[PDB]
Amino acid sequence: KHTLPDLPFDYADLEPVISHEIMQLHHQKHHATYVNNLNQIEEKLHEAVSKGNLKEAIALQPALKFNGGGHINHSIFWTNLAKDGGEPSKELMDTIKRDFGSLDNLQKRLSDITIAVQGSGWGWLGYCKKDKILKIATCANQDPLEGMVPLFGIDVWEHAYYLQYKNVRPDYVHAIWKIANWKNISERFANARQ
Amino acid sequence: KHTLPDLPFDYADLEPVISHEIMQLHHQKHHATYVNNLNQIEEKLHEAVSKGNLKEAIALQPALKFNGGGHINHSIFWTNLAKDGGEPSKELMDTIKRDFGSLDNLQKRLSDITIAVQGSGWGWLGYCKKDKILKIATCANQDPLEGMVPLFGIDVWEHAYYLQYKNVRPDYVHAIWKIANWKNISERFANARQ
Amino acid sequence: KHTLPDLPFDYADLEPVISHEIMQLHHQKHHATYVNNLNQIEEKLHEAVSKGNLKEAIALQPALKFNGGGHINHSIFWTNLAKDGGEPSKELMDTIKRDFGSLDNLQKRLSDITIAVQGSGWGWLGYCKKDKILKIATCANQDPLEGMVPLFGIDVWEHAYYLQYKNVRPDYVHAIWKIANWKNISERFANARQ
Amino acid sequence: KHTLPDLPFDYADLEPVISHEIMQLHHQKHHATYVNNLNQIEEKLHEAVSKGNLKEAIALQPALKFNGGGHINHSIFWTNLAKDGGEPSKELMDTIKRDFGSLDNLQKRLSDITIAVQGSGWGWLGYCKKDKILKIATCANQDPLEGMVPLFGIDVWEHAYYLQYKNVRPDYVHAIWKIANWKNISERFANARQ
Ligand SMILES: [Mn+2]
Ligand SMILES: [Mn+2]
Ligand SMILES: [Mn+2]
Ligand SMILES: [Mn+2]
Repeated sequence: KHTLPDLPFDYADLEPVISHEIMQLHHQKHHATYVNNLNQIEEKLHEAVSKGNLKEAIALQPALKFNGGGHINHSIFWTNLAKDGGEPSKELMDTIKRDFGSLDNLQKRLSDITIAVQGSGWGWLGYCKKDKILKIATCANQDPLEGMVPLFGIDVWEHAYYLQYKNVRPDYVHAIWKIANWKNISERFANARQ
Repeated sequence: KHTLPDLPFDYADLEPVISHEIMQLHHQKHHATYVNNLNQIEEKLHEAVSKGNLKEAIALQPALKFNGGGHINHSIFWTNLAKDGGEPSKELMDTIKRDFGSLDNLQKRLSDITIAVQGSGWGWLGYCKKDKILKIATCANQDPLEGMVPLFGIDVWEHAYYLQYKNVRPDYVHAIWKIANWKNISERFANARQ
Repeated sequence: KHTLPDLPFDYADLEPVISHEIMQLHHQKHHATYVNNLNQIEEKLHEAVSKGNLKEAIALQPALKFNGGGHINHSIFWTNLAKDGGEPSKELMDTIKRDFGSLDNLQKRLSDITIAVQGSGWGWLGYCKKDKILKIATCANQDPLEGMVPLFGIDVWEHAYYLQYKNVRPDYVHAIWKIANWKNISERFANARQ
Repeated sequence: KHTLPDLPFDYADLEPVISHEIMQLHHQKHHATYVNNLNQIEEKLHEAVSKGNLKEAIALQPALKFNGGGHINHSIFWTNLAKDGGEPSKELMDTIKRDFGSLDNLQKRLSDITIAVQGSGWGWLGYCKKDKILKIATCANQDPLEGMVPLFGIDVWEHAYYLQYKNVRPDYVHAIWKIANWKNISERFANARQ
């Protein structure tokens, strides 16, 4: 069955960018809930598809996307954050420069579209293997990033920031770059590019 | 495995309301395609679920809804049409009166929302089991009617009428009532109330 | 220009169901922001429609719905809450009983669909003037309730509850009934029914 | 006020790729209807905005997008078709090579996503001004291409092909390249790069 992954750091390790209380809730409550609900849904969807219970299989779809996406998104997110993440790899910086001009332009552009999400969602830097270029995108709710390989995600559900930042989502999006785990992001870029 | 159901009548049996050229293409090409694609998609979905490949399983959802819905919707539609439909059962008629005032009012209201569908989709009379009332709704593309039991569907994809009616969708929607299979609709209503 | 309405009570008056800090942020920051953005958008949409700038008018639509809906929804919401709201009017209780069986069934049913909103949104009790019945519905993000007259709304964006309830949205939805302004709700029902 | 533009050719001028019966219905009935409904909807929207009736203005958005998009899309489409299109300009061809490898690759990729549209909609070649690259996309129903400049559109509403091609959408999508107006597409590209 799907399981809640341990964080690769302690709950207070991202302070003062993301508080201990947020990390604890986000991991132990929000991500846990997705995982718990997903396992129930997965089991039902396996049942319905095996039996060709079509109307049921279709009805279960929103819940599998939401909870399964929730598990996917948060699992990537935890690996994408670090107290000391490093800097992009030489290859990744080179590609950032090619596709966005500079790391600064990428940060502004991804920060901007992420800030602009209406309601709950995620911003993503990804790598598109067909056109062989970095792209940025947003996703609603827990919809997983599709059509490109995820490299770095920014969660902008209110629960990702509210206890600390309250309504000031832009400050959280801007500050998250301070704890971007460029080691992990650079590894994901290398793997997407093999 | 899913199969294309035989029509319960011959291809020319609904003339002059729906042409035999339409019925043939609609069943032998359009429905058949949904069935053929459904079987493939269901196989791929069962594999993704068996492998625990969550992203892959989520990515197949639109195709399962579209082709699976296509199969559901058209399967119902063929049973909902007849040269000699009869009239609503007494219990269905009394319920049509309780919930819409008259059959006339129901036909007008459902015809109007069906005609108003933007793009491809369907109009439905359904029965809501929680509130024990008849309701009308539309669905986009091949999305199946959910949240109530389907009783009578009107397909307003352009392939359902264009060869005969061209752009004049309203003439098709108004005419289809003449071949509504009230025997089947009444049986579906009875089943929905069990 | 659209303006932020004053609350009909002081910021701490809904304690212990909704905290002073939440009321203050929700009103002075979140609702204010919708209003400020709406006025900018409204002015641009007036410009584009007057000039027949069609592609621009269409592009502005999501922002008008989001901010304009935000203004609509929160304006109703503040009037819907009270330290001592009273009980439903005789007419409204009678209708609740007819359409839902009891006030308890209505509360459970609306609470349930509201709890189930994926991401950000609202739950609503409304009155449908065509079929002359109470209904319940949900809306995504700030989409306004359409097709029926709003009577009572429950905001389930995370900002509506998080500082106090954290992840436990169900407790907030259940507790909000304690501060439902049945005087206001009963007035809205009478007005919808004239 | 919006008006139905004259076609830049006679109704039979695209045979055998698109029939004169199609061209006539498509322009005189389908496009004309979008134009007629657009003018009415725009008038209603201007009234709602003038009156400050926010709910009413928001409620008219789907109709403005659908009819307004309908007008935009078909207006472009007529200019995008010709018996004697010519060939891409040298700058457009060099850019097609830079962004897709070859014209062959572009035609295949756009044809495939266009064929894959579920229900009614459109395939587009566009130019993205931020990243100064060509891109391909699809749009649902009459949603206009947004976020990039439209260069070449393929209508895959069933009314665009059904009378000639019936269910065989792929034959229509593959054939339309033979009447793509590269003079117009090249002019649109040049304008997009200004
Ligand atoms: Mn989260
Ligand atoms: Mn059909
Ligand atoms: Mn709110
Ligand atoms: Mn068209």
